[PDB]
Amino acid sequence: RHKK
Amino acid sequence: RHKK
Amino acid sequence: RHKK
Amino acid sequence: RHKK
Amino acid sequence: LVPVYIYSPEYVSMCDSLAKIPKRASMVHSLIEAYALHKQMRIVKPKVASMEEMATFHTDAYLQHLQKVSQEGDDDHPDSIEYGLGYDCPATEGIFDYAAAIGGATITAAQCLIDGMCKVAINWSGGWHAAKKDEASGFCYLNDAVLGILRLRRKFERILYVDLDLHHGDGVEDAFSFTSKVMTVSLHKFSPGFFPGTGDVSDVGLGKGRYYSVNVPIQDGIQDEKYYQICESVLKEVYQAFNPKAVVLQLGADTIAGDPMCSFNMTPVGIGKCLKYILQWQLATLILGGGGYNLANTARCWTYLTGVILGKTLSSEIPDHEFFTAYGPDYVLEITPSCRPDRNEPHRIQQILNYIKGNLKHVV
Amino acid sequence: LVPVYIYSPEYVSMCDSLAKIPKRASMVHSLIEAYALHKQMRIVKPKVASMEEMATFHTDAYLQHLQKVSQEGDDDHPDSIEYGLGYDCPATEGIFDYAAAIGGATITAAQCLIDGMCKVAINWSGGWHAAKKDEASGFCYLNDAVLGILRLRRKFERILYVDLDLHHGDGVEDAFSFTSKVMTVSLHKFSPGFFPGTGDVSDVGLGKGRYYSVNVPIQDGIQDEKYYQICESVLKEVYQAFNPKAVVLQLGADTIAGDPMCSFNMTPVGIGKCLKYILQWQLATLILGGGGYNLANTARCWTYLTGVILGKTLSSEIPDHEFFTAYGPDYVLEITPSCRPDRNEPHRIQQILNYIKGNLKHVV
Amino acid sequence: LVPVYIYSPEYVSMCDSLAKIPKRASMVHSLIEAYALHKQMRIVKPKVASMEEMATFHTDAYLQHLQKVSQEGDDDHPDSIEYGLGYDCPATEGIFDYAAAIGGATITAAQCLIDGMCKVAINWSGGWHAAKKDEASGFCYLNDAVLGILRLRRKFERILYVDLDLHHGDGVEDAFSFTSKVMTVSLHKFSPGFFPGTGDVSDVGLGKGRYYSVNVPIQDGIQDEKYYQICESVLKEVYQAFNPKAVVLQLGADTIAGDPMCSFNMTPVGIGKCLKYILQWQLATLILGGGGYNLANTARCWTYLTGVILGKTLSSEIPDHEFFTAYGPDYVLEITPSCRPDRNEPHRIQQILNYIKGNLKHVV
Amino acid sequence: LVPVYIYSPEYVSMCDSLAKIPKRASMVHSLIEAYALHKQMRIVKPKVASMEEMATFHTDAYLQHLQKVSQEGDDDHPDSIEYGLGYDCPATEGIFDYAAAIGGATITAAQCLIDGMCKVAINWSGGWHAAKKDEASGFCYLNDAVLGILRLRRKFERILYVDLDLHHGDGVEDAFSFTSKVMTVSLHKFSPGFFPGTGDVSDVGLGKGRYYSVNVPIQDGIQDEKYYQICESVLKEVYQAFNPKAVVLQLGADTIAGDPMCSFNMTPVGIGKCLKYILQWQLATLILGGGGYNLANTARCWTYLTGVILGKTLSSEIPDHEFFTAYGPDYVLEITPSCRPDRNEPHRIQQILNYIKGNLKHVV
Ligand SMILES: *Nc1ccc2c(C)cc(=O)oc2c1
Ligand SMILES: *Nc1ccc2c(C)cc(=O)oc2c1
Ligand SMILES: *Nc1ccc2c(C)cc(=O)oc2c1
Ligand SMILES: *Nc1ccc2c(C)cc(=O)oc2c1
Ligand SMILES: [K+]
Ligand SMILES: [K+]
Ligand SMILES: [K+]
Ligand SMILES: [K+]
Ligand SMILES: [K+]
Ligand SMILES: [K+]
Ligand SMILES: [K+]
Ligand SMILES: [K+]
Ligand SMILES: [Zn+2]
Ligand SMILES: [Zn+2]
Ligand SMILES: [Zn+2]
Ligand SMILES: [Zn+2]
Ligand SMILES: [Zn+2]
Ligand SMILES: [Zn+2]
Repeated sequence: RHKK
Repeated sequence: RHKK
Repeated sequence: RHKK
Repeated sequence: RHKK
Repeated sequence: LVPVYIYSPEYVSMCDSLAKIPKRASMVHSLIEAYALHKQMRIVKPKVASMEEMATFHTDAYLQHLQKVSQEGDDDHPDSIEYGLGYDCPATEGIFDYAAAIGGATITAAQCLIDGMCKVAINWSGGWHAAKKDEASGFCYLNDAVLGILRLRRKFERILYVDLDLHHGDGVEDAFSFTSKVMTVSLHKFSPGFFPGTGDVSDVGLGKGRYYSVNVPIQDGIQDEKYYQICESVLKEVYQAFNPKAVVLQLGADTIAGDPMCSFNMTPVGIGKCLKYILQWQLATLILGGGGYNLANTARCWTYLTGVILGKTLSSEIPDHEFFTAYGPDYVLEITPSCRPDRNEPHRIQQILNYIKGNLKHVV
Repeated sequence: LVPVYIYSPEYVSMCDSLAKIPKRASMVHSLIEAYALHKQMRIVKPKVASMEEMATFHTDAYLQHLQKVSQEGDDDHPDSIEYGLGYDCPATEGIFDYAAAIGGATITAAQCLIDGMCKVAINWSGGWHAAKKDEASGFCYLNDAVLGILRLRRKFERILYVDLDLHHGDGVEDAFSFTSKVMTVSLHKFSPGFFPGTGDVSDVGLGKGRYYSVNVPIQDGIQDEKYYQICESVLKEVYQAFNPKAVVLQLGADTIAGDPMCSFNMTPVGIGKCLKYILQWQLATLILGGGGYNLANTARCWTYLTGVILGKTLSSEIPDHEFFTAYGPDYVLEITPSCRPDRNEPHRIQQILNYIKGNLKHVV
Repeated sequence: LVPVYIYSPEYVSMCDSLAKIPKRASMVHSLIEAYALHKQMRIVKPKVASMEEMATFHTDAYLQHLQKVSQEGDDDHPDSIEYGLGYDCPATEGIFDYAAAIGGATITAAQCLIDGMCKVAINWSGGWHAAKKDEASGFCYLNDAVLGILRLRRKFERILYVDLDLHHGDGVEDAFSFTSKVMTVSLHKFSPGFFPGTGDVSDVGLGKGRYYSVNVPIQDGIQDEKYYQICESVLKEVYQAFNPKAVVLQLGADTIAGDPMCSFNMTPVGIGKCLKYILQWQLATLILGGGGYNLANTARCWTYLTGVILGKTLSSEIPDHEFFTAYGPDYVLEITPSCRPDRNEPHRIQQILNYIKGNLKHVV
Repeated sequence: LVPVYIYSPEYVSMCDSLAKIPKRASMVHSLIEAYALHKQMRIVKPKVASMEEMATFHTDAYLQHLQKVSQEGDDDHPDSIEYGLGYDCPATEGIFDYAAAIGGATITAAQCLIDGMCKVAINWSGGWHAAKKDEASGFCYLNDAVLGILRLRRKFERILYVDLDLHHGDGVEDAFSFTSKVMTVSLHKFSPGFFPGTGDVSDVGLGKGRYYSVNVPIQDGIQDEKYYQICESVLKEVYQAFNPKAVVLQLGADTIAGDPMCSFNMTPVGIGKCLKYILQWQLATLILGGGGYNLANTARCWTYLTGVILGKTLSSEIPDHEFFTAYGPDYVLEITPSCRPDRNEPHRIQQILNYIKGNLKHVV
């Protein structure tokens, strides 16, 4: 999952 | 027979 | 949502 | 000045 | 003048117990009540059908068996398979009582029509059109539709049975295939592999009943407009040639978009127009339910249709009630067609309507 | 190098209890045994999954709820709706135990593959691909497929999950949408209104898992030849780009002609060719069942496929056994396609195969 | 007739406490007040959301957890990771109270629209579009936008949600992906590796909600003119097809040049034209803030936009105020685009606008 | 000959407290320890820098201020803005102590190199290259890199500072822009709007330091191969012309794919090759960390690089440890590049490499  |  |  |  | 509504807390409770449609009866009544439509109808408690009444169509052997396995829900009886019990029709305990309750309910409805107590009698929990005299079939254990028709025969000369369920009303057509006193008209999906497999436009009845059975085979994806055109065209011809004195109408909601069977693409409004066309005949009309496997949508549809029967226009917002959370996320009464193709080629529909119009010329 | 067959009289007995497919487990095993195929496999009794094992994917909240309503079959719990229980997934009593039994069964199968006890492990009662971590869905209460894949991850670097069920394997694809270590490939019917509504060719996974999810949307009426072409074309590309070390194959028989869902028009032979293509990879393979609503046909299909796994050719005549009467009208093993249209336009299939081939170029 | 401005010293004080944007709420209000714009609006103190109101979207499990770790700021809880707490969403103490305050603030705004108290309600501290029902995400702990939309649903049939934040409004789109009563339109940066990773033009919603989700993927360097063209083109089509009765507009200023995320190259003026186009619809409009990591610029932008809402033209010189020292060393309101490339190829934008126009033809 | 690893439970604990990178220090050390690499290095507890040591670069005014606001975390002091404190560098309480701890740690590392205790000293928690003598900047409160270089100057004539962080190492370049005894080489993203905004290929130092500053401006999307080519080409020329006696290497992992800044598209392997090229010089080398906003990836990268320093090849599987779940769902050490464009046009890179080669001809 991508981090913001 | 057929299944419904 | 759809029913199966 | 910039924001990192 | 006022419509009869067959209802009873005990009745609904029994119907909620049917294997393939748990709680559906309650949801239907609940939404109807939530719209306060029951206040505009004459509520009549249904009577349970007697062994004699059921035996007017069903054989004693089958009835005896049903009642036997119904005792404790024997789903391992060696003779059940010959009697149609099994996957589609499991021998759930008490099933005989439920079947007798539904049969009685439709019989009560017909009796009300006969007694002139009303012009329209409703039994949303009825419509099990697939049952044969000696065999359970397609979720149907007893053919209440047939029992109702037989009852109406005591007073009316010609009965018109119209089946708008997604499936062919084979049980009913069967029961009266040799009769010219009862005409069966069925609109349904007809495609190799699709239950029950019968009901081609060429099936018109046997012997003295030849031409007194009408079948309209339809393909997937049909919508309101084209469907009503077909229905009106066929009903106009049938009415003119058969001149019925009473009508039994089955309205299985498994044709409505959103149904897990995902075949037809109808909305309650389309079915409503068909209903209106039949009601404008001003004949004794026995309204039945049937299929409908999207519970909330089935309740939405029959509630809307009840409104049509009552000449009322219902609020778009689903009123709060016991099953409110079931109508999420939109919580509205209207149903939207799915974005898929209508596989019905116009020339074929034309072809079918004509073959039927031809068959009906022989009805005098 | 002899196939492991997950079986247990108690296990089959529990699977026979699932709402939507009563007795199916017994019929499947029964027909397999009637062909004496179990004698050519290593029978392994399945272990029940522990709360910890199930918790490797499913949340405690959901698991606790399932176990709670499973106690006495509370189908009126106010929180069930949020957990997916309802029409498709009723809270039948003991359901938690059955779900745990199926999950354990698939886990046992994976463990056998890991221990080098075999190259092919079979659990025909598994394949409940629609369950989410915190929600029951599509007749699935626990996602055994996911549990099995997780177990295989202990020894294999890359797992290829292939779902040939009629429905999109959304639960499994979901579980691993962010993973690049597990690739999911699903062939299924994709049409507005058809469950679950996901699985378009454009769905390729998320984040680091982008392009590690493959979906092949197909229309009604597809038959053996065209289907295998699609499957082979996609699997050839996937194998080459992903180079799996183990494979989990779901083979829901609801794609077979005769199924009441009447969508695809396949025969066990077509699915068999797909199976053969995957088996020729010589990888550890976990075979699972799934959908299949024509019980006799489902048994016919998996029995035939078991024979394919064993490299045997079965007798066309259905041997006498407990359910022989269910194999009418011809009492043979072969299944014949229904006489209806293949709605799949060649240019669209081509279009889809290319988008996929393009997506796969990004897998390295 | 006059715009409602959700404000409260205690509210701003709580917002100033959010980890990723310290003091931003004060700077925004301070600059707005320094321009005396609050005197031209109806100031309404926000109410804190109740556990019941928040529970209309968020699960109790998640809410309970948030409230628990919020007690003393437990950032070591073993279950936090499953609930999305962590790097992007640290469990700072009191966070539950802030989230409830923001949620309540947007709910209060919607209620004002419902009560006809105004046509435009503002909550610059809201717009946390990434939160899921059971998971914190992208600096968002509670999805106030969703809560607001749900509240507006009490009075309006169709709600149009427009997200102009730099990031895809995935939380909101998610909440309503199966709904056709709420349409979500999001313009955002879409590029592998860029949070959240979703929102491709092919994402259009699921089930009954298919085609009721619109996504416009955009590349780095876009400026005012091209951006407005895209926004207007899409909003024109959406309005015509969906005919909204109310609008919730998220205006994250992280698209403005000077933002440390350095992706888009917009100025408050460009966003203003989009705002004007939505306001000319004359519908109940709920204005929300969102991202914006160049604090002074975010205050500059929302202050300017507040002026647009009020139809006033603000003085170019930044008036002296509490955070006057933060706008050094120039002290003007206007923002200048950075001297970098617009990576958006015209043919791709065209391609996207058309795919969308096609998707919208299905909305009826 | 064995590498020195600057570590201390108290030190790591303090670093974990930095606003922009909570817990990162622990994750880094934890993963290094989980791979048992610390057992192959000489662990040295760092000493805290004295006010005097810090004052060798930072002004007393700034130091006094830092220490003052650090007391109780006064983030409202009127003079903080002039000293760079604010959004990027909040005045979190105890910050002075953390800064002093980091500065001391890098100084301790340099002292170890001076004492011949090793050839390579590591301080993964250092690398705060943006701090100015009298101003905090870019998450940097004290420039430990500069302090380390100054310390090394006590024994080495020429120090080569190489900054591979995503951002321009402006603070360090600044400190020595007038010196010819310290050469600074920085590879970083250079694009209008991107912090800090300096570091164009034309920036080469001032006065006597002219040509002793090297800057390599790079665009988004660069990957391992092209990046190493650039780095090697530049380092080859620099080494030859400057002939350093010691090297300080900053390895900010914010260049690694997966970083929320989503600019460069590097993997730890590419940075590893650069590291290897510098290590083959056999000079005293002080290794520092820096940026890295994808915590798990930063730990992955520096752990891998530590292995490169130790000449070991690490297991692909992330060993179980305190932060194991943070490496899901693949749980591997390798990092995959994102599927996005390399915006670096070959002719421009060529152009830049030459301009630099030309500048270096003046270094004698
Ligand atoms: N997603 C995201 C990106 C960048 C961040 C920085 C620079 C600091 C922080 O505290 O959190 C961030 C989160
Ligand atoms: N005829 C028929 C078709 C489908 C069925 C499902 C999915 C479940 C069930 O219990 O019975 C069915 C019967
Ligand atoms: N999704 C689905 C479709 C059809 C069904 C039938 C005919 C019966 C049932 O019990 O559940 C069903 C579920
Ligand atoms: N320079 C910079 C960029 C981004 C940031 C985020 C997303 C959060 C934060 O706290 O500080 C940041 C600083
Ligand atoms: K029909
Ligand atoms: K007849
Ligand atoms: K499938
Ligand atoms: K995947
Ligand atoms: K957006
Ligand atoms: K929607
Ligand atoms: K750098
Ligand atoms: K220099
Ligand atoms: Zn039906
Ligand atoms: Zn459409
Ligand atoms: Zn299926
Ligand atoms: Zn944003
Ligand atoms: Zn950096
Ligand atoms: Zn790629």
